[PDB]
Amino acid sequence: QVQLQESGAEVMKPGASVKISCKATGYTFSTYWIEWVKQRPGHGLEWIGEILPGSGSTYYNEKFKGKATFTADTSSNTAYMQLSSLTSEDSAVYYCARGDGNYGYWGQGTTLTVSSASTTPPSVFPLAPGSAAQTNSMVTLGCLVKGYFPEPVTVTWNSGSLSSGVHTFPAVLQSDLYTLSSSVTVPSSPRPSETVTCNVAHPASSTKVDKKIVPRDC
Amino acid sequence: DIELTQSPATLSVTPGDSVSLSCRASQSISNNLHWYQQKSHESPRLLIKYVSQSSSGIPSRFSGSGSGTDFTLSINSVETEDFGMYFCQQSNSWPRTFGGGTKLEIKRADAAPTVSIFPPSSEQLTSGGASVVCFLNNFYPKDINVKWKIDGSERQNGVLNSWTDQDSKDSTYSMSSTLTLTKDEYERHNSYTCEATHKTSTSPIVKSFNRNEC
Repeated sequence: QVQLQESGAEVMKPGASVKISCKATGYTFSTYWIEWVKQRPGHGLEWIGEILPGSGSTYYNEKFKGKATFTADTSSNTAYMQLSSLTSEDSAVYYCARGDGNYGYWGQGTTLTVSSASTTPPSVFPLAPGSAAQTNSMVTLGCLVKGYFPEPVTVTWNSGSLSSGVHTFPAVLQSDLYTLSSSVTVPSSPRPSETVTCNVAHPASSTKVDKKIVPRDC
Repeated sequence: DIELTQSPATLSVTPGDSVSLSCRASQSISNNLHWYQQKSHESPRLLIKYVSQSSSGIPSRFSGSGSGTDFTLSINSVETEDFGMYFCQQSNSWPRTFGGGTKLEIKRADAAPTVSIFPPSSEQLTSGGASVVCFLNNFYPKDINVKWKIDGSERQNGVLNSWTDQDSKDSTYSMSSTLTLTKDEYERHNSYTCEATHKTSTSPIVKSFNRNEC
């Protein structure tokens, strides 16, 4: 089948350069134009340009004139976009797709985060209900996963057992570090007689936390 | 450039209803216009190519018509999985261009948020920081005013709000609201309140705690 695989997420420094690959399969690579599309966190979709792997011709969006650079390796069936002079506003998901007038084959995309932060592991804080307004039938417990870099962290409860009642919120930036929270709801039968645990994993840092929600007795 | 304008920007839709989305061009593009569906944090999926042609594997409920400057995507009977972003694109000239997008959401029956407030953990407080968390879970509509109060006086500085996507199962939303303070800023007050105004009530949903109470 027609496969379009892109390269993994990248975290780069401002003013650096990144090279993003789009590997192709299941077709004659040289035949079709590879398109490049940029998608900024909720901002539509922008056509950056395209490249014909056979000839080498390359059309760029006016707006993208000396920031994007398409090349192609016909031997290995890979197109490349180079982004130069990174600025924060270059942070977005980028897609390759096979040209056909319409795009029916899309690579899975590559996320680019432009930033001066560095691998920082999270601080994981247990949120246990206050002595007030705790009382109810269900109970909502929470986990604060604060100041990590870069995305993503993984949050599961009771090592994947608690799958119902869980809400994991989108991380927000707070001084160039990320913060996220997750809430699980459970019947007041379980906690605190049933140990609820918040598991957080941060690959980038090689951090694994098992953070239990103890009662606020202290 | 050929500016592609789509309307409406968002659409609240009860399942079983029929919608029509519009895509207009700033100059005629003949039959060069295709429709994509994008689901959150997934690549776009082509649904219709060259105004009206159909691709294998796309549900028959989707169809397009139009020509020149006016295009339409019609979903005869919106299903629940039809939630997402709807893009049009012109392949008439360079550069290639997309529409703004029309976001489609599933209309449900009102649901009142479930509000919970959490005081700073001691462990965090040792770091000398205090984050006050409020979860407002499973509500519809998406409209909601959250307001923080300290010793009854409102506070606007220091609040970060995060939202989950319209949920797949029940079509409800969830938000979390964090109030971040210095440890010393926290200890200068007693009562912290999280108050939600949702259309499912005349009077605010209030949750608070007393810093001191253990």
